[PDB]
Amino acid sequence: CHPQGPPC
Amino acid sequence: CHPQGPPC
Amino acid sequence: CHPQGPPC
Amino acid sequence: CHPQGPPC
Amino acid sequence: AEAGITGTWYNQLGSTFIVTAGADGALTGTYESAVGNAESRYVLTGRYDSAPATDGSGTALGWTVAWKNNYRNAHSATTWSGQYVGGAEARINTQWLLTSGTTEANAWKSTLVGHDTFTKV
Amino acid sequence: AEAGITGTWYNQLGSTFIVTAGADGALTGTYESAVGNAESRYVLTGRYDSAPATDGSGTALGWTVAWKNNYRNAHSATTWSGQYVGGAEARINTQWLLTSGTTEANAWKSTLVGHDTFTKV
Amino acid sequence: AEAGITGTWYNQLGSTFIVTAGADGALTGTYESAVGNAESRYVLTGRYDSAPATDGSGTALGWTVAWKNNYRNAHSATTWSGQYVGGAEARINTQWLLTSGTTEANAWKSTLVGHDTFTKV
Amino acid sequence: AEAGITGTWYNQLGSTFIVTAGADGALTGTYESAVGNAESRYVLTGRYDSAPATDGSGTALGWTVAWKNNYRNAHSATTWSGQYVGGAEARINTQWLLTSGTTEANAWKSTLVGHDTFTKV
Repeated sequence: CHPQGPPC
Repeated sequence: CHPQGPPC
Repeated sequence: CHPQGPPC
Repeated sequence: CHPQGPPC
Repeated sequence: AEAGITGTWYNQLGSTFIVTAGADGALTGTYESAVGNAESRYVLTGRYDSAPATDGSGTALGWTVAWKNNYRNAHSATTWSGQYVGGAEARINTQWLLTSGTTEANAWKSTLVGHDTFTKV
Repeated sequence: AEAGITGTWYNQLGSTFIVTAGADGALTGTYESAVGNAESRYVLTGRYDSAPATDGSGTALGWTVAWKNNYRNAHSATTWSGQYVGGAEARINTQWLLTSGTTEANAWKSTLVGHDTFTKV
Repeated sequence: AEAGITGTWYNQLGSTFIVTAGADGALTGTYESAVGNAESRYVLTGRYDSAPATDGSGTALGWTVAWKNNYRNAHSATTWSGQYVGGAEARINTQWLLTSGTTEANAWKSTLVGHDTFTKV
Repeated sequence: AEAGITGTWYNQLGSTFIVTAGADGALTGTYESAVGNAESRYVLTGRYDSAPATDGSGTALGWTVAWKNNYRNAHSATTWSGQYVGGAEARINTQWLLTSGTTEANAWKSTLVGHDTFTKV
């Protein structure tokens, strides 16, 4: 849930 | 007017 | 061990 | 002679 | 995929391609840039990876066009890499790399990158 | 090019490919990742752009491998885009894009980029 | 650009960034991934190339976000490269590269590529 | 990293950059293309992701140079994305994207891709 993606 | 672009 | 890498 | 290349 | 891939695909910029997805992974057909004339038709060839899928994944594929036909030799080739997603609004989402033949001093600026989405409509 | 391209090419990472450059732009052959076993051999297909050249330019080419054979289905395909430079130390310098089939939530991280140089030695 | 660039920008995937374009080429601000919480805010920094333009060109720019803040360290950084086009429907069209820290055996799959469009709306 | 990153780095093509890695993720310094003259020096700015590492991973980083100084305005910017690996033969391995400001008809060929390795030597 890599910070560049949605959410997270 | 490279063949990949528009037109040509 | 994706087929593009070493080994596999 | 784009500044990223050699020389310039 | 296979049956879903075969057909005609259009992108945002006016281009068309027609491809057959053959049973053991092969893609073949032609790319036409514009105007509606034999002079903008180029051969494509690629591969796709057929998969037993339980979870709604795309099918990975790729093809190459060298920009030389009987009316034009642009001293370059483009590859597209991406995936087919079937269904109502089937699309092929791709990223592409275009390399031109250069002298070795210019090799470092030989390759453009971008992206295209193709739809059936 | 054509005659210069046909043969066996090796990269920095241990991989091999064997390709025939056929007269009207076609490239065909096989890519083998490693070990030395039928299981790492995959089909490639691509195109190259043949040019009358007066100034030492590379020949632009591209090919695709889908990573599925009879022993492995990795749900992905790689395209390489670059140019052949002939001569003493002939090389094919490329950049590549590897896309895996993903769900549409993961589509944004479907595609890796990198580069390879292949030599005859 | 400069005045046109400063503000809040949104992409297709839910992300927000706020940037100030400072007079001598500097971009500074923060990128927030999602949820609406301090934990998804990361520092950005970049540059843009200011130009006297007579023909409707975009302004070239680029910025970097390292994905480490006080609540998260994802062992990676993304750079975006593209151009601002002002006017009614101002957008920043970009391509991006995300690299993760890897061991040297995995270095070859360290870097993802893709693209984003940001709008003011 | 941090202490390891600060210093002077050279690539294969003749370019130099000098960077300071500041304690909370910041990279700042200057990129000089060639000749050995104020005219080829451009500002860089980026970020790196500092990590507690137990297994020999690279540190992910990225920086941007806009190609405008007091002697040159090339209407473009480059971002580099990659990782620092320390030790005997410390290197920063990167992939880069260079975008030029274009008209919207030429936007599709605005962005070049390639790669550089920088060493301390």
